[PDB]
Amino acid sequence: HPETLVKVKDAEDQLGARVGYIELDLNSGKILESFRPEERFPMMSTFKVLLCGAVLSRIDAGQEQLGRRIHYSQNDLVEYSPVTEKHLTDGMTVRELCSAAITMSDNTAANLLLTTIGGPKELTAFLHNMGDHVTRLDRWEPELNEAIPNDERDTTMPVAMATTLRKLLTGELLTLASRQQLIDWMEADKVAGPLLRSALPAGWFIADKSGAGERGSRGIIAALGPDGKPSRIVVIYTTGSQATMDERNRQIAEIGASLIKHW
Repeated sequence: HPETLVKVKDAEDQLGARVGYIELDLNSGKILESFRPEERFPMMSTFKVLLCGAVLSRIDAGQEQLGRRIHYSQNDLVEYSPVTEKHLTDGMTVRELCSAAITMSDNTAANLLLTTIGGPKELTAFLHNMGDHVTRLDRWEPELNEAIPNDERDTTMPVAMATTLRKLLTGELLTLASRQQLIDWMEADKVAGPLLRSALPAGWFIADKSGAGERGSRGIIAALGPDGKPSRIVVIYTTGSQATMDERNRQIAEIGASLIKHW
């Protein structure tokens, strides 16, 4: 609805920075509304959904197992690792590391899963093969959150990320048991409370993943809908603001409120 675009322009005024937005129909793939849809923004932790999408494809092909245990040491720990730092003695399984990376945004869990698939270059190759020639991962955690002006490393576009998430959740690429496992991890997200979930009505469904980084970067990807089922995808990114985290969280929640009011 054009009234949601009045609110997106007002968030750019308030934050003094660019905002990229798209609303996509899940069944047909039709673009319902957009603002800067083909400009590049840093992905930050929203890449962790794509990483566990690639791990599940290897599991379907018989090349990896959910129950395999990974051992690591204190030398591997980087900043913001709330789950992995509590399990140094006995390690964690592939299932437990994808749960930590998506529901808690754990940074060491994502670096350990990147090593098992062959690094940034192999995730970008997996994306290219399913038709996404735009999204690219180049570095490991925490450097991928730098957000240097005009740099193309570790970036996506709103329309590229939205059509890749539709394919991962409804297409023939993963088996039905694996698509549902990825949806279950996103539904159990624990760290995105002040963003779209604060505007959601009773009875509605949401599965999502947030991200934050340097130079005011903040973003969210989501599948949501009435009566307990998903029916649209929403992607929102911003970078360059000098405002506080609470001021960035509030403008994303108010774009969410408009979108719901005009559904």
